[PDB]
Amino acid sequence: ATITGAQIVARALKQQGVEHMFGIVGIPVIPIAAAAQREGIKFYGFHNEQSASYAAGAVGYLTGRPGVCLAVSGPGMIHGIAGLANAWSNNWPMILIGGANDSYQNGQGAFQEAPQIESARPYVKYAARPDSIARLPFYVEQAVRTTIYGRPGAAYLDLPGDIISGSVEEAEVTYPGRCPEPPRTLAPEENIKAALAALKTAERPLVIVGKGAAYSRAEDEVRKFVETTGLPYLASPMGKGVIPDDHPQSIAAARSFALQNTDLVVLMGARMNWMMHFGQPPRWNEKVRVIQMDISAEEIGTNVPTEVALVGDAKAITAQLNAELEKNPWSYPSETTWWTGLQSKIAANAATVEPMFNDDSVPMGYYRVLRDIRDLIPKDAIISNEGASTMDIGRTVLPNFFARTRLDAATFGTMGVGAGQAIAAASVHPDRKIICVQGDSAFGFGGMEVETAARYGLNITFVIINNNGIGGGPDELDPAHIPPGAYTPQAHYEKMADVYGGKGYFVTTPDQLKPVLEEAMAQPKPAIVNIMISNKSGRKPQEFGWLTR
Amino acid sequence: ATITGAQIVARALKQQGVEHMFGIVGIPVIPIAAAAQREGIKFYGFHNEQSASYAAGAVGYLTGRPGVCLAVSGPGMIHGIAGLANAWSNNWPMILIGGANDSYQNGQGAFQEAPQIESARPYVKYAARPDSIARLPFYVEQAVRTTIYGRPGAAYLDLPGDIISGSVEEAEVTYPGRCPEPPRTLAPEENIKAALAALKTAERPLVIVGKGAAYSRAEDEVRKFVETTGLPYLASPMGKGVIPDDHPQSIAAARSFALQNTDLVVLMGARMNWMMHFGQPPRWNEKVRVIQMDISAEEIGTNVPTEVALVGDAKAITAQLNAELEKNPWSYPSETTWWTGLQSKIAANAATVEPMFNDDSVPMGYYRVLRDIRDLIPKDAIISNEGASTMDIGRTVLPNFFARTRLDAATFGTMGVGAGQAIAAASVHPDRKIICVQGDSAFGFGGMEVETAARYGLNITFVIINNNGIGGGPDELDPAHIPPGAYTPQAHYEKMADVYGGKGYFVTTPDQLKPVLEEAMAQPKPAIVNIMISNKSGRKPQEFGWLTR
Amino acid sequence: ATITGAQIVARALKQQGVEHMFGIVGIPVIPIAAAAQREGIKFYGFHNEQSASYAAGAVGYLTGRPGVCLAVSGPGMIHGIAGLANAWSNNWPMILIGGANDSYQNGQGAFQEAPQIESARPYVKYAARPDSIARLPFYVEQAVRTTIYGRPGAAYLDLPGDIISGSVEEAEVTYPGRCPEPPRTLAPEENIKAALAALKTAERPLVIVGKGAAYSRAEDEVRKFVETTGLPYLASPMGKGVIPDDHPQSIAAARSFALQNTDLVVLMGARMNWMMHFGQPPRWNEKVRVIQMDISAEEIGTNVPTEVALVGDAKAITAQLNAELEKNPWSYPSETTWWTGLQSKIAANAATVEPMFNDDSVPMGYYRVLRDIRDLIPKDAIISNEGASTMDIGRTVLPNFFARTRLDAATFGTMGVGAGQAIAAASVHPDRKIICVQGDSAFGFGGMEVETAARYGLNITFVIINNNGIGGGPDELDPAHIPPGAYTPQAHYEKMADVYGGKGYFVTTPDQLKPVLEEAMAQPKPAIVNIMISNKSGRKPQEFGWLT
Ligand SMILES: Cc1ncc(C[n+]2c(CO)sc(CCOP(=O)(O)OP(=O)(O)O)c2C)c(N)n1
Ligand SMILES: Cc1ncc(C[n+]2c(CO)sc(CCOP(=O)(O)OP(=O)(O)O)c2C)c(N)n1
Ligand SMILES: Cc1ncc(C[n+]2c(CO)sc(CCOP(=O)(O)OP(=O)(O)O)c2C)c(N)n1
Ligand SMILES: Nc1ncnc2c1ncn2[C@@H]1O[C@H](COP(=O)(O)OP(=O)(O)O)[C@@H](O)[C@H]1O
Ligand SMILES: Nc1ncnc2c1ncn2[C@@H]1O[C@H](COP(=O)(O)OP(=O)(O)O)[C@@H](O)[C@H]1O
Ligand SMILES: Nc1ncnc2c1ncn2[C@@H]1O[C@H](COP(=O)(O)OP(=O)(O)O)[C@@H](O)[C@H]1O
Ligand SMILES: [Mg+2]
Ligand SMILES: [Mg+2]
Ligand SMILES: [Mg+2]
Repeated sequence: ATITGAQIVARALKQQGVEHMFGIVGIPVIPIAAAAQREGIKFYGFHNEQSASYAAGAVGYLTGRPGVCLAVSGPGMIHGIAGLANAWSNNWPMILIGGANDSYQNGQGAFQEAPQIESARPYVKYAARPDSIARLPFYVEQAVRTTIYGRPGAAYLDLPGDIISGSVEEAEVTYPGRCPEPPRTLAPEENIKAALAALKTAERPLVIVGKGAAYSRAEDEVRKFVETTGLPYLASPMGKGVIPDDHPQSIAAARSFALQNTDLVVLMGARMNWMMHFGQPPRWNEKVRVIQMDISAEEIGTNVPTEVALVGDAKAITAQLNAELEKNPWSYPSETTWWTGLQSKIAANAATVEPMFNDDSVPMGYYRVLRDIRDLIPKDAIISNEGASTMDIGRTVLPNFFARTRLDAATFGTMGVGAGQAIAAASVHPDRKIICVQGDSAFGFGGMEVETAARYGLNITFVIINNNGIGGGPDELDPAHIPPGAYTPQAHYEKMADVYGGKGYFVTTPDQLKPVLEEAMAQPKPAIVNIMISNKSGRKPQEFGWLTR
Repeated sequence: ATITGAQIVARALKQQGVEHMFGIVGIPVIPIAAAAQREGIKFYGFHNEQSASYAAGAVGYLTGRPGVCLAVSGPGMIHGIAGLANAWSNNWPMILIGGANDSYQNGQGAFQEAPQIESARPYVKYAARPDSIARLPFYVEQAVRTTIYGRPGAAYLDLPGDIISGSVEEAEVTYPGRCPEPPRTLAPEENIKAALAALKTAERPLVIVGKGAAYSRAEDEVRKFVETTGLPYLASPMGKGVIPDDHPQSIAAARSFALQNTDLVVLMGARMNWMMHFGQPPRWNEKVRVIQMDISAEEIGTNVPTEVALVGDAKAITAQLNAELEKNPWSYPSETTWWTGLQSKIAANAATVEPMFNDDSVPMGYYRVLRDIRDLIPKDAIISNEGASTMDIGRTVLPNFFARTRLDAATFGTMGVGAGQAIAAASVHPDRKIICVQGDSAFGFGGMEVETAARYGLNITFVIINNNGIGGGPDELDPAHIPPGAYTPQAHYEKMADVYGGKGYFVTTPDQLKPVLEEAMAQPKPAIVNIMISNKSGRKPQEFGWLTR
Repeated sequence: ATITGAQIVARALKQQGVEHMFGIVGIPVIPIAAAAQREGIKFYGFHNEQSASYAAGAVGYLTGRPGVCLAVSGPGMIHGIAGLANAWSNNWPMILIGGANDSYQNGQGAFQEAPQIESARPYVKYAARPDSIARLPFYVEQAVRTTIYGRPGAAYLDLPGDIISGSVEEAEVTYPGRCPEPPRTLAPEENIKAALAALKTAERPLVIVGKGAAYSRAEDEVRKFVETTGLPYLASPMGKGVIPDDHPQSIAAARSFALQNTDLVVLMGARMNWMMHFGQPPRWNEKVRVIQMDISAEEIGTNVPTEVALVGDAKAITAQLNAELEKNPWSYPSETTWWTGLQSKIAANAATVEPMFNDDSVPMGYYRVLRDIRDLIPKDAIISNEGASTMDIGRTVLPNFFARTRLDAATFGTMGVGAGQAIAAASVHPDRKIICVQGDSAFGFGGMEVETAARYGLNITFVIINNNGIGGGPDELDPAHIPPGAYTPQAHYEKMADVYGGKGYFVTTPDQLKPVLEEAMAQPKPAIVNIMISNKSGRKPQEFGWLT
């Protein structure tokens, strides 16, 4: 009995817990996709590997096991570097499997001969070309384990065509056991006590809940910690829903005030990177104190010093914090000048946006449109939200009630992830509704993948919030002077639903919003709802712009 | 008087002969696109940088000056690596300009902070981050010159946002003169004589005309050489049209016989790489002798030894060959057993395909559909042809009469280039019709760019030859078992023309072909013609498959 | 009041805990070495950056803060990549600071213009070119912290000449506080319990003590763990001395038997890499069970599956194991079939080597020479031991009694480290004797650094065990057919002591060993002892070669 390299790879992947594979077939990886389907891995054929490789990283975030992207040699693999870099930037587990030319044609100018390991290297924890067919399971298990152990990240496997198509006797192949979940590392008890003692000295304490806490599956421990301590908290964009967004201790609507004035912040799986304005003035106080909880020791003390470091797994360390609070109870008072100032700011920002939610002017505004989207999203739906103002106002208006239910442009700020992340969510969660809310520019980066969603019967509804460009475009184009970020005015993207026999809707007036969105979400194929908005509409005013520089 | 980095870069690019810029704006490169338009560079806003970066390389091939791709920091630049690699593989001049985060935020986890120089490195002749605003023109001229001097190739410029947005006094900036065309290097006269003498010893000589001869603009000298010597010749796929494809000395229809039996080949700007089966058995004779004309000395003698090396520019060396033939006339006899065998093979392959051109069976075949496309392509049109069998049979059926009028997947075999290369051709040749003939899979890699063609008023007609997948897909999909390379059956891609107000046509029967194609090509917006074909249709049988392994 | 980039860098390095800098000056880094000395960093000018860069990584191992290598632009930096790679291979904290050409000359073909960041990249956790003079302390702190937090490793700082020589106002510069010691992470309680439960099921358990335990400074807890449990243990080559090598539970003289027959091993900061034969047959049992203690989660389960993963700091995790043994006491019985077999192999291997220690044949053998070296080494000396058989037999014959007192070719198997590691050890431990024991080939990789040791008054004695080549060479060279690994027969390397006015000794017969070594170790300048041995002498025979 013999077996091919392709069949060994597919068996090993399934044994290691891979359940989802996204890519595009061609020389030399056709038999890998075929073998993956026979092993029961779900294979999705995309229209571009760029989108497929973003889907793979999203699987890693959602499941804690790497999604796999399968790409042909040369340009196929290079298209997939996009997803390597997005997983690198977000510390998400993901594997790109790239075919390569037959090894005995190296140097000859073989079909799609390319330095693929060197191209992947900057973005991966692990890059390997297996030396022989019979050792393939060694490399598969090592790749999988390296993506999920330590700080999670990306890996690249380089498979020459002759390793894929060649055969060995089955008896020559040893398969490792399934890589177990990594141990959930703990902080020293002295550091646990030091974190809690420091909290008790703060006049204006703040907890930030980030997507590291979501990735760790720490949501029960984090909610218990925040409720026991009574602390104000802020969710990062993909930390939304770790604690339900309607929780009374959320100060999301006073975010700028909270960061500017806190004297002590607890970072629960969140970085002091650009998203948090580096922890630095003018957005933070120059003397802010930091308790930092991260699996990555090297991240501790980036940009601003850390007073108490909690290095390890967020679920395990937050459980240590909760155990120590049970031993030595403490909570932050419910009546303080901090709470009063936070509540004043929340109420003022609520009053500012309320008229915008209720403005029926045409062309419509973001808040008016997102109001009706919000009121029709099931509470356990997964939201894929991508764009500039479409995503930023979507972040504030569309709540999440469960962890890991918002997928957006994330740390790398990537356009091109929307449909791929929606398809990943549908594959992981076949029983949920997926709502994809994209700006019109965002939609165009991967718009062909609406047919992919349709072909695999995925429960995704596509909503486009269209202002004619990248932050808007004019109503009529001057052919001699097309703005660099404009598109065809009133582009009818919803006609793309006719490609696969779905329903497309073109919305311009507020009386259309509720009936159209309700009907669209009920369709047995993915509907596309193309909603025109004013090119003057934008977010509620802020003292500071989001891009600190 | 002061000037920004963005304005300096745009002025320098225009001074160096850059006329075409393709990309997507965003932080930090918005002011570069604006300044490029003010300087009179044509800027095209794409839906994905992947397609834009392929457009830039095509400009390099068509014009001999680099096309420029403009990309934002991080994922924008990484999307554009695709075009770097395609230009690397084809030795085409091309520049990717990537924004980068502000330099004073390095190390902080800045927005879209990424190792962009290291990501570009494997594919570029030149990668630089300018050290200061006032030296920007030094780097622009050095990048341009490096892409077109020597063996042409790709370059990457890394521009931190503060170099783009900062200003200096105009008096601090020196601008180099426009980089002149590189000198057209000559072979030693002894080698010229040796090449011609070797030709006179051959019993079965063959000339191969490749896209290096096209790039060199050598078409007048090459045609004169082939006609003076009376030699049989074969065009490579993008060498088609250097000599008009209806020339009586073409042996294209006997290609396999010609390569298998020639005893001496003249490579005029063509590599012995995978496209030519490495010059090795079983597709070539083991003792074949090679005269090799290439600008790259390092390419000489790859895979098979070269008997006479002609290193330098193809136009200049072919002129040397023609001058020596005028001094010492010679021609290959018109009546030889070689010619008789070539003509026998041509006639047999003509007889094999003639019934296929005339078969009206539905679902239709490739040859029947391509017959009617061929008969409506203007003789000076530019053809963009991409796919597997759509491109390979398009290569044989659709003739080219002028040099540099076919753009296809080229050396890297890339899917994703079709629409971008058509847009590049339209930008370079505003007075010509561009016909883009894509397989259905090929179409989906960059299908959103039909709106880009429409928005800029480009004279492109999109034809899709649709067999439901990558080499075909079934007529009905089993939801539990979707073939990895299949798409939605009878996908109505022509409805994408409704996005921008163009006309879409759905063709299934042969009586539709001529009226539909005629009307589509006459439209003032880009039409999409979606032509269904049998999933059993394929190319005429061959003794060997194209992928030697 | 203004300050240069060079002065900022030196102040930042000192503040971050850097104490030792090794390198060679020239354009553009001259002012950095001067500023370093003014800050009280110890600077050593070497004869080659290659040796200097190995010294920097050894400081990191010995101290837990990176040593720094200072190199000029272009070839200076490239010579120092050797030390980046050695630190990478051993997970030692180390910084290479390379000068670069002036930034405004990039692209021009500037003096020593080179792609230095890309050259360092494969071996470093961190590589940065500071964007501006005022942010230099940001990069220094970030580089230091990255080398010592998590799995320790190397960093590269790329300093253009105009960042070094340029100035800013002092008020423009902010200095981060000294990087605190890294947090010492712990294993889940259920894993601590599972480790101890597994030990109680084992018929033939074994502890392996590696240089990760030494780097962690876990020696007190490791000794307590091994003594409490009564387990047999094996030290890795640089794990020697974490427990004193004369400890009764060491099974070093039964190494192959122990690895072949153990059914459950506790890896205390040691890898299943080539040095442990990948944990695989034929050197290990196919069904061996593994409890693995390592700070690197990604290392867990390499080559063979791990049954209990103890991810975190070795000192902290061993303290966890000790605390649970206090609650639930257990020890391995002192009379078992396993102990009886281990002791039988120990006694047989002892009987095999005893006549080699007492063999007075000339030319001499390794064991007879190393016997007299051993008996003169002070118990708290640092040993630098490098070569092939010189190092491999030195490993078994020369005991260590304290942690971090043996420095050898380590995980990368590097020749070129011996003098640089001895100089590093002298700098870290000015109160100790440093003894450097090298094969003749190893000596030649960095032999000019004996003058560096003399110039800085370091308490180092250089011993060369000389068999005329790489594993030996002939007594007479056929001048037209020189064997690729041979050197001049009876090459008088000890005459190099005359370069700096030291004492060189040439030894051929056993009566000379003891008086020569005693006198040499007492010299006020570094002495060189060049000891000839037979080119037929070799190590004790083994069933298996070390290179699996
Ligand atoms: C790969 C890549 N390329 C480009 C960008 C730059 N970029 C933005 C943020 O840097 S965001 C946006 C779309 C906004 O346009 P939109 O979706 O229509 O949303 P809206 O504001 O008009 O509502 C674009 C193109 C990017 N981030 N990533
Ligand atoms: C970037 C990238 N990704 C994938 C491939 C693999 N690949 C092919 C050649 O290796 S070709 C083809 C389309 C054929 O399908 P098609 O267009 O519908 O043409 P047709 O034969 O059915 O007529 C595909 C997907 C590739 N080359 N480059
Ligand atoms: C940088 C580098 N270059 C070469 C080697 C290969 N190499 C050895 C590996 O095992 S070891 C040794 C010397 C043995 O010769 P020696 O010192 O005289 O010792 P001895 O056995 O004769 O007693 C040499 C040269 C190396 N490891 N690193
Ligand atoms: N299991 C885990 N426990 C704790 N931290 C984790 C875990 N997995 C990832 N992380 C950390 O979570 C942090 C998430 O930061 P970031 O992506 O910036 O979050 P956000 O964008 O939500 O602020 C990263 O620094 C990462 O190392
Ligand atoms: N100006 C020039 N003169 C001669 N050769 C050139 C010139 N420019 C590029 N080339 C060479 O032309 C060759 C084209 O080969 P290739 O791309 O394989 O052609 P094809 O695909 O048409 O066979 C390359 O090796 C390249 O170095
Ligand atoms: N503080 C620490 N605690 C635990 N493990 C550590 C620590 N520092 C380094 N390590 C680990 O120690 C291991 C040492 O293995 P190695 O260098 O192979 O040792 P040896 O050569 O002694 O077998 C490395 O895998 C490294 O990740
Ligand atoms: Mg928009
Ligand atoms: Mg097709
Ligand atoms: Mg020797």
